[PDB]
Amino acid sequence: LDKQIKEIKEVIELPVKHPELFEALGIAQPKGVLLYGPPGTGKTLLARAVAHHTDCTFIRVSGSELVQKFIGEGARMVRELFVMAREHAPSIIFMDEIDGDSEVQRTMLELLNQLDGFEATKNIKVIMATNRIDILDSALLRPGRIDRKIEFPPPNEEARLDILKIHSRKMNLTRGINLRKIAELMPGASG
Amino acid sequence: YDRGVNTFSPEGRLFQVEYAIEAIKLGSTAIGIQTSEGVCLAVEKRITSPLMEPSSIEKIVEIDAHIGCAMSGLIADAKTLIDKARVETQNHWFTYNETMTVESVTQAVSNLALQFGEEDADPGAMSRPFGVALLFGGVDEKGPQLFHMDPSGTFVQCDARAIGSASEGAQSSLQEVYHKSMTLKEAIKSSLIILKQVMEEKLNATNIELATVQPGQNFHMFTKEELEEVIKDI
Amino acid sequence: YEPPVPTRVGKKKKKTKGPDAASKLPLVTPHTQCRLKLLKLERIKDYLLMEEEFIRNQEQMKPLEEKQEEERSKVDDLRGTPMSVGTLEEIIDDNHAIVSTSVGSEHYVSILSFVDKDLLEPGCSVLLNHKVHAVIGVLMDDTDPLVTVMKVEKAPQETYADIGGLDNQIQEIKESVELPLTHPEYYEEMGIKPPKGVILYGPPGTGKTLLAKAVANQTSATFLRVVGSELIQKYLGDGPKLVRELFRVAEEHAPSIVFIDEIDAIGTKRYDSNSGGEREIQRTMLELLNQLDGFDSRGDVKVIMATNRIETLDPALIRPGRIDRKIEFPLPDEKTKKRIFQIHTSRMTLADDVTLDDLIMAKDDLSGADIKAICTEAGLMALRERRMKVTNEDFKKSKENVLYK
Amino acid sequence: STYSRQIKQVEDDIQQLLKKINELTGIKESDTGLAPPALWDLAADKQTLQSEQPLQVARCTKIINADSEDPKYIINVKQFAKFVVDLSDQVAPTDIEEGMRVGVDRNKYQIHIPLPPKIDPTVTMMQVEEKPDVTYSDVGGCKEQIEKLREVVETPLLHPERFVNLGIEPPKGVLLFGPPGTGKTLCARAVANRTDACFIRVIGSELVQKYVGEGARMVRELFEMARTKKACLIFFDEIDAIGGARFDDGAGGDNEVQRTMLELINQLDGFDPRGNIKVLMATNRPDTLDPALMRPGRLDRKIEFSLPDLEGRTHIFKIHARSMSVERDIRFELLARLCPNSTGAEIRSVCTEAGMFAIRARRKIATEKDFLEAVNKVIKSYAKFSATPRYMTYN
Ligand SMILES: Nc1ncnc2c1ncn2[C@@H]1O[C@H](COP(=O)(O)OP(=O)(O)OP(=O)(O)O)[C@@H](O)[C@H]1O
Ligand SMILES: Nc1ncnc2c1ncn2[C@@H]1O[C@H](COP(=O)(O)OP(=O)(O)OP(=O)(O)O)[C@@H](O)[C@H]1O
Ligand SMILES: Nc1ncnc2c1ncn2[C@@H]1O[C@H](COP(=O)(O)OP(=O)(O)O)[C@@H](O)[C@H]1O
Ligand SMILES: [Mg+2]
Ligand SMILES: [Mg+2]
Ligand SMILES: [Mg+2]
Repeated sequence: LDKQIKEIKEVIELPVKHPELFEALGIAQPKGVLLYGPPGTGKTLLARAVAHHTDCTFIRVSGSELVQKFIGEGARMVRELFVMAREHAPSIIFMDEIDGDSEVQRTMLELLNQLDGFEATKNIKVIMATNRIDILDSALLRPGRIDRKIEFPPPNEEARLDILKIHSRKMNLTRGINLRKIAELMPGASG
Repeated sequence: YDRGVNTFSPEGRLFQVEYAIEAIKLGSTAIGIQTSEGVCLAVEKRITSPLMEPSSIEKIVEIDAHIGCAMSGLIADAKTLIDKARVETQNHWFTYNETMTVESVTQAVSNLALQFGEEDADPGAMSRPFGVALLFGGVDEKGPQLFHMDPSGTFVQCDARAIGSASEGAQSSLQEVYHKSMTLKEAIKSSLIILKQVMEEKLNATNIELATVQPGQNFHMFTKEELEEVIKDI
Repeated sequence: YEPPVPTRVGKKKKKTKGPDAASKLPLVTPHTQCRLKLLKLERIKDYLLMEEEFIRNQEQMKPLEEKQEEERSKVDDLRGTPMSVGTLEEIIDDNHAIVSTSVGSEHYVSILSFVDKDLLEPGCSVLLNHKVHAVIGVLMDDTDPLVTVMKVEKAPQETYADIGGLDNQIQEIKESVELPLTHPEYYEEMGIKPPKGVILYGPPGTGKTLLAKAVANQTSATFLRVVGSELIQKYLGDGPKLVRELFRVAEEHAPSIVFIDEIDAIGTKRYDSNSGGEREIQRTMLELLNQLDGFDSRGDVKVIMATNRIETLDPALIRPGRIDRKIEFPLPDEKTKKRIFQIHTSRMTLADDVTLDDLIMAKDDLSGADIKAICTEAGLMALRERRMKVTNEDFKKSKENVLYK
Repeated sequence: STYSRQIKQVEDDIQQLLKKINELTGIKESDTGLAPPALWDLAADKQTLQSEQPLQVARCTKIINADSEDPKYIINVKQFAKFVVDLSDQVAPTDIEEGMRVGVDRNKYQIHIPLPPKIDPTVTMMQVEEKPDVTYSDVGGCKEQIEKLREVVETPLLHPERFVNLGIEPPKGVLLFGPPGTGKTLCARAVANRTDACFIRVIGSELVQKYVGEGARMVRELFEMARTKKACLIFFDEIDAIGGARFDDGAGGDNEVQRTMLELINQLDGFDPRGNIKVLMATNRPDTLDPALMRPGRLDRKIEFSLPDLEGRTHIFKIHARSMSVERDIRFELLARLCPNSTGAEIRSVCTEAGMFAIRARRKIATEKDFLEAVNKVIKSYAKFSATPRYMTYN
């Protein structure tokens, strides 16, 4: 996912670390990112990694009621979470659509509406993860809402080999494992 | 919607008939007066732009040499009724060698109203009532005669009837100024006076139509000079 | 036995909130530095001198027990410590009330004299003595987190100059949310109250929310922003409750502007978390109807609504009296498209080979959002190649990026 | 400018003087709910703190041996406990009844004072304390409707002697119905302004509650507190929120709201007499109301707020353009003729938009042309969004 790493870097790392680049370019800093791909392709993994490397607080918004007491005793609007996010800026608000209408995409719409021009504090980025991009609402697919859409296709033979090398490194492996052959033995596999 | 065209309200009203009756109140004001000297029909053209040609706004129609009609509301809907009146007339003349009674013409036009439906209807049958109100005025054996017809098919003879947007105030003024024994010139002047006080625009010989059906004489649409002759007073 | 009879009319607190209190000095006119203003100021000064001398004398021959600091210390002793926080359940009498502590146990206690009796209403948080539970004060309720959520603390940086082509729309919205506040004399002299409500409708990306941001930039009133989908709650009656509390907060911070953005999303979207189905949404809509134009008197609250699907709204919601003006935002024409491109590339460093005339017809149904996205993505492509000057190839890739795929 | 230095000198002196005064007198705190010190009766406060003991609120449950001279009272002290106590010497035995709230001491829990019944604070706030600023003179074209409403909701309260003498029982319920903007809530506000009895405004959406049976509880408490007054009026705005007709859709479709509506119906006309309460409901969807709610004895009068006729529209135009700086020859009759089926709200918007057109042209007087453009903009241009054509099928 080197291409995905670079794409998410240029949108989440640069505005936090170097807002002057976007100011000199005369363009608005990105505030919303979409990561779309089959489940298990590393969308949550890349979001957590980009939050970890930029020292941006990673907040996962699953909409679960169990955590509502931590968000706020009100719980009438999801934007009540922003008070926490502003307290930990730079922040990355992450929501993964497991897949009526989708509550994750509704939360996306509300957070993006707040972040458009009505949010004072900067460096508060927002990420979605979704399985498919053709199911997204027309409001979310409108230009200007999601500043960058990044695809996470299932790994090919070389990417599968890289994932295999990463994950087999945690194991007592006999020398001479032909991980390339095993990668060839898993067509159409996810991470 | 869920309702059909032939649906009765809990109060006994035909829904589409009442809704078509409500369409007349958006139409231009027409005033018909019947007197022993003849029938005078007047209507306001309601010109919406200086570029529009007033002569093309035909709201008083020659039904036959002895009968005219003034329409108010949806003028396009009135074309079918006018054509049926002008075809039904000259069919009485074809078979009986005589002009129709104004009452007979109005009754024949009335029979068209309510001839609408959704199911169990002919392919040429209408789908909605005629959102127009007609004022027939003519001369027959009973002398001059003025009849009013409304989208419910209810036609009734009237001494002086005002239809259209200003039907209420114009009818009140007609009741105030009408007496049975008055001349046709007085009727024309009174109708023009009532029209002038209800027009949105200013009354002139271009934005109104005046016609007369007198005994002996034929149906006559007033020209610009004749209109200016009577307008110059009031 | 006879029940006590209160002397205060009603059971609600005084409507006036946050006044000058005892500092309400008379308004001296004219403001010009003339001798008449000078004389009025001197008269106020002489009355203050007389008051000062009288109060000093009275406190001078008052007993040592009866002194301002001594009476404050006695008030503190009467209250004691700690001071429990209970709920004013009922005002039985002027100096007697039923209050419930945090443990759910109610007590018929006495309201002491130093309590601000005009701050007492049922449900208000009161401070009670720890031992005898007598009402010793009223707790100024802290701002609700939801109050913070609606209120726009910092004005958006988008101004009217950043909007291109919406001249008539800007004029119509200014006549309803800006001119009535800056120049009320026009409306007063004309004998009409300003247009009550405004709804901005049009295709997506046309600038409705941008115009709302511009209004929020140049407004002296409190700005509350609520998305329509935020009015859909997870529990029965919570939607109407949220609408009621939103307009209560709007009334508290008068003058205020309530921006119900994406109102149609309350009805066009169905979520399974909504316990009640379309019927609870209808009840929320009825509550919104009451808030927009209902029985309760409305203060200086202006309502702005935005939607890209106005055909799906209940017509009784946007009826005149509730929403007087329906401002349409059409897709930009060529002049407006050029203005938008110049607005969003004003801070850009364009190349000599880039022309906005070619980009003006990138798509027939081009909107302001599409143009801004084109510019932002072209700048992103320039950033990818470590460049500060955006080339025509960057814009070409931008068009195939945002508009297509 | 010659007085500016002395102006600032005396202004600073005044500010310092005000601060000095506030130093001796008071005006501070205001976050702990402290009244100004001029109202501090500290000696009386101490005497109250000592003499006036606190009283815990309990509920009497059963009176044992009420006939004899030693009646024992079982009280339920809220979340605290349950006790068997006796009345204090200062309370008559007939002043305490089973099921009523009492206030007892903390030592022996002897009943010390009978207490008013518990009422939800949300129900308490529903009663109107500031009357609206609308009179019957602000409603045009509704002469018959206003007369019928007044002779039910105002005349029996004002002059009851005209009804008792002839053995006449006036109607105790009015339903105002009509298309949106026709003046239902305007007439209700006029009633609340003119009324002298207790007026309670209830919005149907306020009767929708999260939990099961809570809406019926609010209705019960509303009619309980309405019965604690000699004469009372309850206004049910948008009664179609909870007044919908009962239905069985397999699932539990609107069961709780139907129970709330059933409780309201039982309060209106049930086994127990309603009392001197005269209810008033307004809705733009009267076709959805339950037949039992639309029945005489619950909604005796059904006043229709149909769209104004020509005379009514002219009257509304005169009402809303009364304070307008209009020209001398405004043909308000013509304007009323130009909007055949229009609500009073549309007429008010026409007046406001004519004023806005005049203001936009920097003119202090609105001409007839301005009113014509206002009619075009409101009646014609906005006719796409009109709620009228859809809602007269419902009425
Ligand atoms: N006419 C315009 N002039 C200048 N910029 C514009 C214009 N229209 C849109 N924009 C730009 O597009 C961005 C996004 O548009 P905006 O969110 O205001 O559209 P909207 O019509 O409210 O859309 P939605 O229906 O999706 O809520 C704005 O922040 C603004 O920068
Ligand atoms: N008959 C009337 N005379 C004068 N003004 C009227 C009349 N009817 C309506 N209005 C005006 O129009 C406004 C419409 O608001 P109102 O509360 O009367 O509507 P409503 O009938 O209760 O509507 P809804 O059914 O949507 O609740 C009123 O505030 C008033 O200014
Ligand atoms: N490209 C990848 N490289 C390495 N590990 C991966 C990759 N994709 C998925 N994984 C592993 O799969 C696990 C779950 O994947 P996750 O990121 O939750 O999938 P999704 O992208 O659908 O959220 C992670 O713990 C991660 O270690
Ligand atoms: Mg996943
Ligand atoms: Mg928007
Ligand atoms: Mg109403």
